[PDB]
Order: sequence, then structure tokens, then C-alpha cells
Amino acid sequence: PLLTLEEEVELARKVEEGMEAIKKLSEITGLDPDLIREVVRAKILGSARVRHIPGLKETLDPKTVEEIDQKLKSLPKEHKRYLHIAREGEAARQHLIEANLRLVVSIAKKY
Amino acid sequence: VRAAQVEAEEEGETVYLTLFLEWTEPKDYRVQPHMNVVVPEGARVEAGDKIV
DNA sequence: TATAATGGGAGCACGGATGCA
Repeated sequence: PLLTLEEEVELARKVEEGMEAIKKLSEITGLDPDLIREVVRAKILGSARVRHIPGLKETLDPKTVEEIDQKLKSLPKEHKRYLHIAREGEAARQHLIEANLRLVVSIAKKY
Repeated sequence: VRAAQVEAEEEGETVYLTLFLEWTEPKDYRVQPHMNVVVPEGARVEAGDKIV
């Protein structure tokens, strides 16, 4: 179903604050923002999809995603907040992309 | 409103009651579509705490 | 990279084999 103004702004907000949260976890943990983002995304998408990203310096496998996930969950509550923020951020991103798919069709029909 | 403590002073044919009263005064806040509520239902806030 | 825009458009004839009622 198509979003509303409040829903759109909500998802957008969660996405932006999610990316900010990823940057925060990068500042805290000292890891690569791309790696953290890909791990969070991996946990959001679930066991359905795991694949190596060309940009990452390390290969992406469930062992690694578990290591990094448990490495993120070992943080204190205030630092563990950004994890939840990032997760809900990725979820919001998925819902946001899935919501706008009609626009793409309406644009592509002219091409 | 509920009366917590009641002090009574006897004067002539009358009594003067000093009432310690506790009540709640409601105030509405209209929320626009571009704003989000950061507080849960029935939560206790304080002075300076952000609601919306 | 910034008004908002959110579901398409075209277009005969007989056989064996299997699928279904």
C-alpha cells in the first residue's frame, strides 16, 4: 500500500537517523561503517540473503555477521541504542523502497 | 481533585479548613505530520523533558 | 541531485500424447 505524508516522513527519518546511528557505531567500535551497515542489513534481511560485497575488505559470511553482531551487542546500553536505531533504520529503508515501486513504473512507461 | 491532608480550626460557629490539594491540569498540543512523539502513553515527564 | 508526480498496452488440419472431468 502507498504511504501517507506522516508515514513517508517517518520512514525517511528512521533511515537518516539509522545512517547517523551507523556513523555513531563506527566512531564507537572503531570498525568500518560499510561493514557495520552490511551486518545490520544482513540481520534485517535475515537468513534468506548473505553475499560478499566488493567494497568490503573482508568476505561476508554468517560467521562474520555473527561475530560483528555479537561485537555490537556487547556495547553498553547507551551505545547499544544505536544498534536498534540502525536496525529499524534498515527496516524503514526496505519499506520505503517497497512503497515507491509504482512511481518507477509510471516513469518507465514513457520510455 | 483529591484532598490529601485536612487541617481544621474551630472558630465561633464555624470551622476553617486548610486543605492540601492534589489535582491535574490538562493541556493539549497539536502535532503536525512532520513531527514525531518521543514519549509513550502514560509516561511521567519533568520540566525540560522533550515531548514532541 | 529537490513543486509534485505512485499498476502497461497490444492484438487450417490432423495427428499423438497427456491431462482432466
